[PDB]
Amino acid sequence: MYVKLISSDGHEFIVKREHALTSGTIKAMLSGPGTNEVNFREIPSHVLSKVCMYFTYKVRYTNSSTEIPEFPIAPEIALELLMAANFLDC
Amino acid sequence: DVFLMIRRHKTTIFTDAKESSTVFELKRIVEGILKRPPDEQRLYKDDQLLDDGKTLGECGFTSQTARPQAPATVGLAFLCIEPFSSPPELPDVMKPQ
Amino acid sequence: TSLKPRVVDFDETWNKLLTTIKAVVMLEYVERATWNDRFSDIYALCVAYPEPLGERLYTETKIFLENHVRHLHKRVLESEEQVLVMYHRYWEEYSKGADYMDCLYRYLNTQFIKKNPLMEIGELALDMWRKLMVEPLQAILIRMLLREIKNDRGGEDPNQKVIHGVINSFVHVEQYKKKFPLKFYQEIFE
Amino acid sequence: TSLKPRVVDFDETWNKLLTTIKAVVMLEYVERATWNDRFSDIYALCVAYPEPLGERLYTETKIFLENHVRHLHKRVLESEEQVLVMYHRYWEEYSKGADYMDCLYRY
Repeated sequence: MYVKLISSDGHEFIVKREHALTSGTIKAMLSGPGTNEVNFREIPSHVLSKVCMYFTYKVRYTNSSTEIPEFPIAPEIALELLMAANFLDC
Repeated sequence: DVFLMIRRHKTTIFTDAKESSTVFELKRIVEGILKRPPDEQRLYKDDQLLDDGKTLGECGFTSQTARPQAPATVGLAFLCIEPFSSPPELPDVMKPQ
Repeated sequence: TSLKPRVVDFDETWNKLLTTIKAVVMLEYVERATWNDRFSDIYALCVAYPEPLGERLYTETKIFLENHVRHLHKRVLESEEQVLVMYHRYWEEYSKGADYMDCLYRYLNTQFIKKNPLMEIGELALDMWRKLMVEPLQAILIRMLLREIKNDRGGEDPNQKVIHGVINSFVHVEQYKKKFPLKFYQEIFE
Repeated sequence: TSLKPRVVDFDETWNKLLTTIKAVVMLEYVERATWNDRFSDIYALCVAYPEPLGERLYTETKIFLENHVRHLHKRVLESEEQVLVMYHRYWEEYSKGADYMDCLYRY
């Protein structure tokens, strides 16, 4: 039910499987060979924390009938997170 | 609803505990993935200890404080939480070089 | 390191990726940490500086695929009177490996293949299987299928998994052909 | 340094300006180097980063001059029968002080 993700800095981020399936390539991370272990040698801890927060933002606000607030992607963590968003297909 | 993160010095536990549930439910959630009894380990919001029977709603975990965009952070002790490796700073542009 | 484009040497990363691709196609075993490393490398190869190496990666993955299917087709040729029973298990292993290959090459399949002709990595495996192994031996592998199903009415029943695992093999090798979901299977076997 | 904008603390720079601004009024002697450096100090305050301290400089100068003229008012009103003499003695100093501050604070 829960999956754990490893940053390039050694940090571990544990999120539910249904939240982590938002990313296109995390589904392939959980597929193939066989709590599941997922490691990124490029992704640091801050951008992966931002992606993990985006998972909870996406699943909670999925098909909502209200005005969905915009995800606060801070200006300093913008391009490193944009690269992560492309790679993760998030 | 309340969305918050639970960190033990290298980790981060993303939960969806409602305002009705108290500390005991989050202890069970942590036990479901870290296999640690609530008697062994206790959580630490900032530098303050939460009573088990005390609901998180009056512990400062309001909805407007713990949205899923920026979930609230609580420290887990079995603190010394390692920083998130903050991204490199940007030039201030208007700063005179 | 980070996710930025770098000047990566294509030969060494290709040699690193070949072992995992070989371990995937025959469905032996892959280390999950090594699998994550292969994802981290399949991303970096597609966005390599100065020129992206996705084209070279695709045109060498197809070479690995064609020589693998050629080797397995020689294995089929040397296995007389056991082409169908071995064909079933080899096709099941190859189909699972092709699905895991589509998962393996996800970034190349959504940022370079869709940009362009070229075919999806998962769909290239099945297409190469049917256009390089089935084509030389399409007649032999079907005469036994018709004989077995005719013998079932005649009394000699065939094995369930041997005959049912190939009637759907022709179905799966045309999944990418959305305009012909079952046309090939009907015309060549039914 | 250079005359580009830079971050300066208003307290130290205003304290440096105060010993000269209380000397240009009620005329005293200030060195040529000091009087030429106060111009750069005024420029730095009016052109600082992030926020130009022009409003702060204006308010502090206004408060200082208000305190100075009310101090002169006390020193004249305390001395009776010589209100005219003290008034003119302080006025011949303060008019030149104002005309010198209009040059020091030209930026």
